[PDB]
Order: sequence, then structure tokens, then C-alpha cells
Amino acid sequence: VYAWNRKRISNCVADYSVLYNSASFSTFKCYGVSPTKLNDLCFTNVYADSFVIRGDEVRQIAPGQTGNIADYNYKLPDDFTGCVIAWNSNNLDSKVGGNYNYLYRLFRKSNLKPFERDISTEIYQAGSTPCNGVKGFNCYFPLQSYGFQPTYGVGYQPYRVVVLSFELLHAPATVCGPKKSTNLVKNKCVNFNFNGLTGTGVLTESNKKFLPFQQFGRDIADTTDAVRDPQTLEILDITPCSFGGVSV
Amino acid sequence: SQCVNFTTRTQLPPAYTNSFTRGVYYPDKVFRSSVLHSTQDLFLPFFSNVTWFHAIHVSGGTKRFANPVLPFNDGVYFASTEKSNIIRGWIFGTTLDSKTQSLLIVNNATNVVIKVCEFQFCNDPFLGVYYHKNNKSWMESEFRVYSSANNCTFEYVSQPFLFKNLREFVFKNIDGYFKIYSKHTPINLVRGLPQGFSALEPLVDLPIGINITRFQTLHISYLTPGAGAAAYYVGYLQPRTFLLKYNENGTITDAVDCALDPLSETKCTLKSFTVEKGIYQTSNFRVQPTESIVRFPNITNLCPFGEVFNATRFAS
Amino acid sequence: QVQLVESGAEVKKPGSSVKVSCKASGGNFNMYTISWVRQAPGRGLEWMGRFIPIANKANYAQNFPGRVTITADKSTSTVYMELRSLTSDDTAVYYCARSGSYDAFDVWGQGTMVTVSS
Amino acid sequence: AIRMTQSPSTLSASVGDRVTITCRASQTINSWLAWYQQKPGKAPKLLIYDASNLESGVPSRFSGSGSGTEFTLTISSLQPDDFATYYCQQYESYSPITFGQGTRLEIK
Ligand SMILES: *[C@@H]1O[C@H](CO)[C@@H](O)[C@H](O)[C@H]1NC(C)=O
Ligand SMILES: *[C@@H]1O[C@H](CO)[C@@H](O)[C@H](O)[C@H]1NC(C)=O
Ligand SMILES: *[C@@H]1O[C@H](CO)[C@@H](O)[C@H](O)[C@H]1NC(C)=O
Ligand SMILES: *[C@@H]1O[C@H](CO)[C@@H](O)[C@H](O)[C@H]1NC(C)=O
Ligand SMILES: *[C@@H]1O[C@H](CO)[C@@H](O)[C@H](O)[C@H]1NC(C)=O
Ligand SMILES: *[C@@H]1O[C@H](CO)[C@@H](O)[C@H](O)[C@H]1NC(C)=O
Repeated sequence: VYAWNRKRISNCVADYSVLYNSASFSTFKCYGVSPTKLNDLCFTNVYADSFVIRGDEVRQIAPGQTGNIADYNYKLPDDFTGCVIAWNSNNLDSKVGGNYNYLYRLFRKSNLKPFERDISTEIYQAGSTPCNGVKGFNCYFPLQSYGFQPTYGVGYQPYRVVVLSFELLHAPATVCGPKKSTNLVKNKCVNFNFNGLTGTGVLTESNKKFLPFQQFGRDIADTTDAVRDPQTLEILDITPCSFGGVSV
Repeated sequence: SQCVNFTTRTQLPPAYTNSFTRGVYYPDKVFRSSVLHSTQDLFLPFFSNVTWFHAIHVSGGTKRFANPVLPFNDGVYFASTEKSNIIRGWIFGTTLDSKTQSLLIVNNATNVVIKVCEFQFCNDPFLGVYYHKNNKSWMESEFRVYSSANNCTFEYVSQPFLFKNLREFVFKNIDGYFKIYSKHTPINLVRGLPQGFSALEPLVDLPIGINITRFQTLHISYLTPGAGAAAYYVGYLQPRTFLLKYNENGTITDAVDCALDPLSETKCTLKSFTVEKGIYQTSNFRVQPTESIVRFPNITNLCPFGEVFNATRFAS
Repeated sequence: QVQLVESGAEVKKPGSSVKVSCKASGGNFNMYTISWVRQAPGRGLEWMGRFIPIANKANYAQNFPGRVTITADKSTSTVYMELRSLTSDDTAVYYCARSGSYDAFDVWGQGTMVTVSS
Repeated sequence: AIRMTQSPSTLSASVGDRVTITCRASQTINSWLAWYQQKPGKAPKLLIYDASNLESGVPSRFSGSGSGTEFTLTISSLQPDDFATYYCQQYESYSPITFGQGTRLEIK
């Protein structure tokens, strides 16, 4: 938790529904965005901060929280925009003799700024007398182990916490959700949506010889006349659905 | 890798030529057919003096001829005339050091590598190949371009790729997108930028989102136990309105630069490549101002704002 | 380069007790746990106990109830493993292993040959 | 106490061949398993950790696989220097840690 791993995610499609319905996540607290809407949004960057935290301190991974974790190990900003996922991994981070590989910072001069990693192991001086790198009276090692065991309490078991931080800017949008595939319908008046371009018309097979770099074709008056299906690289002519004055 | 240091460094003097009617590229991905369409974009103006320099790929003979660093401005038209693929890649950035993010594009023997990182480029980037006599084929064995590379942001690898050939490329950095256009032609000319027309098809657009002000080319070096050096040309793009002609199959077959000459102004006004005999009101002449002159009263008193914003008591 | 140096060879009699050392040189002693592994001749490795500097705790193998008592001096970064009630079957090389980073014994001591006989 | 069983206990092979060593656990130890190599007269050195990774400095010819209860150490190209006794650790329960019975590799 004091050395939480941060991974930057970009240039890919993120299927948040698949991860949502993947395992038994004891906590899926999304602040600033509903989870079900995660597939309908494009994010500039996705930061995956992964660490291990005991059960009682899981609640401390949230904006506006106070405590040893939220002040010395991992601080979430008050303007946090993203999800926090946590699942009880008692079958992987708990050992009979005690798993001491996970350490949490216990003593620090000041509370951590949001999204700050401090992996300094210098002895903390709690008294007037200097420590000079030697731990003793009024001199404490900042990091303390957890010591997870399978027989520990439910609130003392290790939870593997992954905090997804979406950089909600949408200008250099590179992480998006999955893409819908509604079956193409031809020779019928339909409301088509190709690559975000919306319109209404009748789609027919076309003999136009598109060049490979070209996506759609316009008329003399710059009205969309043909498109290319992003799924199947084929060219479809778009004709307006028939209209005309009704005279009696 | 580790940089290779050359005691002697030299650069050939620049030369100048005319761009003729090249540098025209598909402004968008919209198919069009048998239509004359006007587009205002960053184009290379026709007949626009373009600098060019020779790239030496063989030494014969202890002088290192290093390519120079040229400004990027709003976009560059880079042309290369060569027999074998001498020109291999480019480096773009502002400071070209680890202080700022820098882009490096290269097409080695294996594939195309595009990396945006805080590269620390060497003084003389080196790409060396040696002739394998047993295999009777040249194989690259030296790659010394950057001493260090840290904090990468974007990575791209295109399709793995290995009587002269002219390769034209356009590099345009707009809205955090680094758009590249390419065109490859067989050219029979020996020297000079060829005169003709050929539209440049887009190759890839990269949302690197960095600032570019300078760039430098990289050449290949043929290591030999111990004359036909390739040439390359550079022009700078400007905001211009061009009238492009799309034929039936949808490729730009011709283009009219306007604000080049009055005839070209007539052509785009008429939205035609052919103009009939007559007098056509094309544009408007206006004499732009030369100097600006401010003439305010010669008053040096300071207004008593400190007696109104610092009053001890403000009235009811 | 973390190097672990143990004590010299020890010769004892049955019914006595032995106490070997493991000087941890380099790195941070307060994070990595020191584990003692013994190997009788003609037999595979056997685990004895673990010292946990971060928690200031000592663990012993289930097969050795109260026979092993592990203490250490954090000032000098020296780990001492005490084995009690030596018998003829305890003649083995008592390595000390540093289960660092990934809980695996990446660094092993030179090993001391402890011989228990009349 | 988790018991570790190796197979084969004694194996012989020539230089450059393929060697497969199976160390099967008694309980589900996930992926926590380490492979060692103990040349006679020398302290064992780590080769594989987490049952799939390769320790720094170990030649790339060593490869490990398997998870759950059965694990496997495989040498792509056996070398004369790679003839020693290989053990498997089960660092999933620290009370007590059980090594393998020992797989001695001999020149065929
Ligand atoms: C998408 O997958 C379909 C198979 O259902 C394939 O026919 C089509 O060409 C694919 N489109 C791509 C790879 O752009
Ligand atoms: C080309 O432009 C350069 C300045 O960049 C100028 O010195 C040279 O005379 C020009 N030559 C021609 C042919 O216009
Ligand atoms: C790395 O580059 C990115 C730009 O993509 C910048 O935002 C970040 O501050 C840089 N950090 C480092 C490690 O220099
Ligand atoms: C268009 O392309 C087709 C097939 O590639 C070819 O048969 C036809 O002649 C081309 N027409 C023009 C005007 O280029
Ligand atoms: C050229 O075009 C003019 C129209 O301006 C026409 O009068 C003349 O006959 C044309 N000449 C030829 C040779 O086409
Ligand atoms: C009012 O007084 C303060 C302090 O002397 C000064 O900083 C400020 O500029 C004054 N306000 C104006 C409007 O001059």
C-alpha cells in the first residue's frame, strides 16, 4: 500500500462491463460516474493504482476519508473521478505463518497529497533527540507490516484494491468502451449511425470505387451520398427516404 | 544505445529549388467524384522555393557529414530522391533532449518504429549496415540514435517493412494530432525536384499531443572494407486555399493554387479549371496599414483611485 | 550485492545445544526475513524457522516444537538461530536464507557444518 | 503441513536434450512455488519463483509452468553445468515450509 503500483492505460477499448461481472468484488464504489455508464464514455487516461489493504481500512479508500492509510499511504483527491474496486483475496495474500510482504506507513511528518507515493524508509524521529539512522527511544521505523493469516478476522483479511482514475477530459480521448454492432439493414428506410455520423435513409449496395483511405462520399452540395461500413469494408449508397407532396 | 562520437563533423551547404506543383494531399477522408472542391488548409504553395540537401551514405574518408536540424513551423513537405532506401526516419521536437517529449519515427529493416519519449538524441545519429558476403545481402548491425529514452507516452508500429524512387511525405501537427501523408513514385530524373502532380495519400494520424518546432532527418550508412548519394528537399506549409479536382474513381487528379496568380484566382472564383474569355471580378485590392500611431493627450496626472479604493469609511 | 556470512563449523555432543549466526551485510535488514534451512547428508533440504525483522517476530517449524529459538540483534544486523537438544540426527549444514522481494530464498549463506557426536 | 512430492526422484539425460521435472503438491498452493539448484558442496541458488518467473542471472533455458497442485520445471537445452539436484519450495504456508524430496540429474 505504501508502494502502490500505478499503471497508465491508453490506446485501447475498455470493456468495464466484463470486469464488473468477472469476480466477487466486495466494493465497487464509483465516484463521479455510474459504473453502467462506463461503457458509454471515452477517457483521456486510465490510472490503475493497485495495492493490498486490510479489511477494516478498505473504507479509508474514498474521497474525504481520514486515517493512517488515507494520510500516510494513499490519498484520494476530493475531486476524485473514478472507481474503487476491492475484493477479499484471502486465498492469495494470506499465509499460515504470516505474510509480511505488505507494509503500510505508520509515522510521517505530514499527510500525503493526493496521488503521492512516498517509499522512504528513514527512521521517523518522534522525540527531540536525533535518531541518526538508528531506531530506539523516540525513534520508530515508519513502515509496519500487516501479517495476514488465513485464520485472521474477516475485517483483518487482505483486500486487493484497484483504484481506476479516469482523466475526464475527452479532448485526447483514447480509452473508450465497447462498440455496438446492430445488424445492417439494406433496401429499407432506417436511421443509420456510421462512426458517430447520424442520418436517415435507405442503404443499398454501391459500385463506387472508394480509395482505401476514404470513409464516405459526398455529393456536389456536400450531402452525404455514400458511406463505408466500419465493420465490413464495403460501400453503401445512402438515398433519402421517399417524400413528396400529397395533393387531392 | 551508446552514441558513436565523430571527431570531425561537417554539413553540406543548402541549395534552393522550386516546388513546381507538388505537395498536394487529401485534406480529409471524404470520397468525391468528378468534382472541383475548394479547401482552405495548410498546403505547400505552388512554385514555392524549397530548400534541399544531399545525404551521404558512404565514406571514402574520415569525415562525418551530419544532417542539419531544420525548423518545423506549421508542417513540412519532405521529398527524397534515391535509388536505395537511404532516408530512414525523422526526429521531431522542440529542444530535442530529455527535458521535453520528442518523437522518433524510423523504418528499419524489420518494421516501422514510432516512439514518443524523452529521448536524448546523439550529436550524430548513426544507422549502419554491412554487406554479408556469405549471404550476398546487406544486413543492418548498428543503431545509435539516442543515448537514453525515458517517460514514453505513445507507441506505434505499422506493417513490418524493409530509375530512381521519389518518396514524398507531409508532416502536419494540428490539434495534438501528428498527421502523416505519403506518396511513392518511380522517377526517371537524375537531379532536381521533378515537375508534375501527384496527390499524397494519408498514412497514419498520431494523437501524440506534443509541441514540435524542429526536426532532423536520419540516413543509413553503408559500412565498407575500403558516389550516387541520395537527395532530399524540404518546404514549409502555409494556410492556402486550393481547388482540387476529383475524378470518377475519386483521386485528386489536378489542383489549382489560388492567391498564386490572377488566372488562378479566376479559376477558383469560377470553381472551374477552364475559364472562358471575359472579365471576371475576382477579388478586392486593399492597401494594408504600414505603421500604427497612438496619440493620447499629454497628461501625466495619476487618477486618485487610491483615494476611492482605500478610503477609511465608505458611505452608506 | 547482499552477502550473508555465517559462523564457523561447530562440533557438539548429543544432548547439548548449538547457536549459529548469520551476519546480514548490505541492503535493508528491517524488511527482508531470514530463514534457516538445514540439509542432512544424503537427504534433501529441510526448513527450520524464520525471523521477521519488520514485525520483530520469530517463527518455528511445526516439526520442531520448541527446539528452535531465533533471535537477532538489529543494531549489528546479525541473526542467531538456537537449536536445543542436539541428537545424532541433527548433523546437518545450517544455511540461512534471505527470503527477499518475492518470498523466495534468493540469497543463501555460505552454510556452517554442525556435527553432533560423542 | 503441506507435503511436496517430486517425480522423478532420480533422472538421467544427455547434453542438449529436454528434461521435465514434476513436483506435485498435496494442497492448493496457488502459484507460490520456487525451484532451486544445489550443486554438491554449494548452497542452492534460486532459479524459478512464483512457479513461472525466471530469477535474474539464471540462463533463459530454464522454464517453469503449472499452478494449483502440480508444477513442472523444464530445461529447453540441457547443459553440462545444469547437472545438480533441483528442489521445489511451497511458500504458501510458513508453518512449515516444505522442500521437495530432491531431483538429482545425472549424465546419461
Ligand atoms: C470484424 O469482424 C467480422 C467478423 O464477424 C469481419 O467480417 C470483419 O472484416 C471485421 N472487421 C474489421 C476487422 O475491420
Ligand atoms: C530560392 O530561395 C532562396 C532563399 O531561400 C534564394 O536565395 C534563391 O535565390 C532562390 N532561388 C530561386 C531559383 O528562386
Ligand atoms: C512524462 O511525459 C508526460 C507527457 O506525456 C508528462 O505529462 C509527464 O509529466 C512526464 N513525466 C516525466 C516522468 O517526465
Ligand atoms: C477505376 O478503377 C477500376 C478498377 O480499379 C478501373 O477498371 C477503372 O478504369 C478506373 N477508372 C478510372 C477513371 O480511373
Ligand atoms: C477557345 O475558347 C473560346 C471561348 O472563350 C472559343 O471562342 C474558341 O473557339 C476556343 N478555341 C478552341 C481552339 O477551342
Ligand atoms: C490601497 O493600499 C494598498 C496598500 O498600500 C495598495 O497595495 C493598493 O494598491 C491601494 N489601492 C489602490 C487602488 O491604489
